[PDB]
Amino acid sequence: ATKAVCVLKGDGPVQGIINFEQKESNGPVKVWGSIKGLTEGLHGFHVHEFGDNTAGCTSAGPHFNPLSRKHGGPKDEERHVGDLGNVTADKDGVADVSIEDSVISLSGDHCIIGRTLVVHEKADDLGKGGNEESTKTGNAGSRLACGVIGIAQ
Amino acid sequence: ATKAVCVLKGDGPVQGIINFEQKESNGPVKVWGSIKGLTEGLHGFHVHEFGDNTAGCTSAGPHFNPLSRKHGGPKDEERHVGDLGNVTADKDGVADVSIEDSVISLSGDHCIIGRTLVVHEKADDLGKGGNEESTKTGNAGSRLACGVIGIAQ
Ligand SMILES: [Cu+2]
Ligand SMILES: [Cu+2]
Ligand SMILES: [Zn+2]
Ligand SMILES: [Zn+2]
Repeated sequence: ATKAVCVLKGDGPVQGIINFEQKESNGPVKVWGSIKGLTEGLHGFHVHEFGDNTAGCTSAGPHFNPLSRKHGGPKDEERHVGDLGNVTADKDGVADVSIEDSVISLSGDHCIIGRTLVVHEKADDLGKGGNEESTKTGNAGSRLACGVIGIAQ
Repeated sequence: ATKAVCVLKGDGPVQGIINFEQKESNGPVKVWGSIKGLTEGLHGFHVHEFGDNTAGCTSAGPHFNPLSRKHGGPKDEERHVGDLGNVTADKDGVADVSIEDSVISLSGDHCIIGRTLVVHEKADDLGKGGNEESTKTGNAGSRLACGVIGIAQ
């Protein structure tokens, strides 16, 4: 039973705790928790390559993309490993997160431990948008909060 | 080849950036950087087991100790994998960190990526303090600052 956790913090009001659980080697990873201080609507939700917060969320670099694919949504064959789609915040500015993903892992070459979880300014268009930036970043804009994914008890 | 980084944060502000570099997976790890906001003198400096900062540095748990050994200094055969001894702060409260260690790793069973680096209130006695706590924590007292160790570019 592998477990991981991530504390999301930024320069503004966005703060979250996100938990990961993977029962089996090469089984699905359950992703859950809560993020507050968000604007109502969709916020892009990604694993970025580097667990580097030296200069804040910008230091995490691009989407975690070990297989050199284009950007997409979690349900797409063509996605980055780190493509976890959107979280949705209500009028209270809270996003309840309950995700299962079979592309991320907590071990092996898809391992996300020691990488950065990022929640974004805008919606991720899941690569289905009307421009080139769709198929690199999903046009989710700035990084509102982030943290390094750590091994949990 | 293998690089890692950690941002230390805590009340003071106690603020640090610590870099890790391991050319070879069978090779030593160079650990360098700077921590400010410390009291002049020795501060214990350890890798703790969990990369969990959900409730602060307390969430990181005990020293990283995959081989079930007693606490020691970095030069000791009998040590926790996480035992990196002390950093030393100047009268300006700055600890310049320059450490080479052959027991921590950035891959394999002694991998410290996704675990928590902690700088402590007091000196680590490197397990030579006599009392029972010396053999467990080095009597280094509270956790002033910590962060999760992430993979770096
Ligand atoms: Cu992202
Ligand atoms: Cu410690
Ligand atoms: Zn992507
Ligand atoms: Zn120890």
